[PDB]
Amino acid sequence: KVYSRCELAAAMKRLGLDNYRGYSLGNWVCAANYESSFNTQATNRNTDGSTDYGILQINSRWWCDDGKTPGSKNACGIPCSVLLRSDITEAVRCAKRIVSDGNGMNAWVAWRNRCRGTDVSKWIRGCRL
Amino acid sequence: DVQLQESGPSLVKPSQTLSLTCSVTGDSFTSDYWSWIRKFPGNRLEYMGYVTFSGSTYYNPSLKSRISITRDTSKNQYYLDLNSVTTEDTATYYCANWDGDYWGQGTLVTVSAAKTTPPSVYPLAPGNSMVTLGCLVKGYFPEPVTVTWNSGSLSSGVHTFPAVLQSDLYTLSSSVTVPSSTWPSETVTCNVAHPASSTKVDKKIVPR
Amino acid sequence: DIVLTQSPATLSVTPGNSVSLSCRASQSIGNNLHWYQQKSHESPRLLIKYASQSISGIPSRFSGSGSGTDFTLSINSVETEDFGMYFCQQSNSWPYTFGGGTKLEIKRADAAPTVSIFPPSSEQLTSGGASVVCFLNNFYPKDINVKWKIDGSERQNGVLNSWTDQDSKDSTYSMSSTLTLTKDEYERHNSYTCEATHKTSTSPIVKSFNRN
Ligand SMILES: [Cl-]
Repeated sequence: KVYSRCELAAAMKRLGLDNYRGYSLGNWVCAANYESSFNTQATNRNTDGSTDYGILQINSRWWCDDGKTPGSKNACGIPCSVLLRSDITEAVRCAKRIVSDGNGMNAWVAWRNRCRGTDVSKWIRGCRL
Repeated sequence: DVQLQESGPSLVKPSQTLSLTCSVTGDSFTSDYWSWIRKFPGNRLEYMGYVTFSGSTYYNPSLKSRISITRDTSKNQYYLDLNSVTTEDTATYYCANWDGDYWGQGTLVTVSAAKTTPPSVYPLAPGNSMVTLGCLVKGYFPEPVTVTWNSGSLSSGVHTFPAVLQSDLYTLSSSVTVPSSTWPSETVTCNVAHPASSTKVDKKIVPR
Repeated sequence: DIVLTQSPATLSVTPGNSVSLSCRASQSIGNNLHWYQQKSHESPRLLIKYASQSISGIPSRFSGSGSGTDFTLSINSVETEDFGMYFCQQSNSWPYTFGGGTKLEIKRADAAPTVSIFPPSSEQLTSGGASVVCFLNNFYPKDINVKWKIDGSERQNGVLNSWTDQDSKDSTYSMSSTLTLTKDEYERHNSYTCEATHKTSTSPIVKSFNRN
């Protein structure tokens, strides 16, 4: 599924990401933009045999099990296929674990490069929240 | 399965470091985040902190800079070290994983300068189809004591009351109710142990 | 820090009936609210996560609802095994915080305490002390008063009281009261009485013994 900006903002808000651990809702919409272009089925294979999955491009090295990433963890306790669902509940649950690490949203390199320190409130302008 | 067990001292003096350990079974340890929580009297729960598999930590600002939570990856163990404790750190300490699926048993820690002292155990015999007997456990410190009746063979109809502190010594009592046809003809004995003082006493309840 | 306010403080429920418990947050926390049960002498157990998400192995009669500042835990068809403390916990903001807890009590028929009095043991008297003990056992509801008398006059000093949590098998409560004197003072008086005042009668239940 490819979400529209506002559709995604509304779902993220229902799933408790507005001001989760200090990060406003716009941060999560912005991150989803530059990670996946709002696409829940997006995947990217990295050089170490891991793959990034779904709308927030969660990496299979640490966070989810795809059964094909060497010397890996499954910190979120889920198959990576659950991060390819149109319903983002499981992605959001895993993202909350990730962001509750010391690194915060600095886990998402695209967020750091394109979102961090910018007026992220633009990403929720005009939306029915 | 993932099972947790706390260990460490039940008595620490003010200004010493409180050091607890949480030992974890299974293969999840290096993948999870690991927490400490404590419970004060009046059902007041405090989230102390957690450590992540990357080494990050979050600590409750209430603890200032006294707390460290660390892991040993190579032993599936993690640690709480709380410096400069005071009587306000007296609590039941629990380890748990971050999402709350797995909890240890809780371990009571008393912070006090009071002297460890063994209990005196006194029989309670009366001065109906059922008769009540009891034991009185006095003059000990710190908690806990364990009380059983007939080495745990007599479990039903037992009330062992929470210990009460007066002048740095605890008092605890236990009652047991047995059929009148069973006592005094069968023996009833309460078994009291106080680990802190390494004492074990059996007190037979004898008719007076 | 985020303050979580639970209400009511205590719920009294007949098994088979349903109940709900409230948790209110001082700021909006989205869905980032988790419910725990803590039974007597056990660790907290997670019942519901992220406001409404069910947990493997928890009975379907537990459910959770709410969002923002206002959250509700519902228990359909309450069972005796559900007695204990319920706590909400938020994970929206560091530091994580807990509500002050709601106690779930099982309702049952009123029952008068069974009262028993015991004199000081030979063993204690030999060490120089004298405790008189009174058990007020297996009563309901929980509120009770004990008053001690020596030779018919009320005695207020040297009394230590202790109370059990609700019994897991019969839903009653118990109390122990110990009057501690010096052996010399004990041997100056003749009768020792504990009196239990409980809802079940206008007259207290009195037990006495007469020294040696
Ligand atoms: Cl989770």
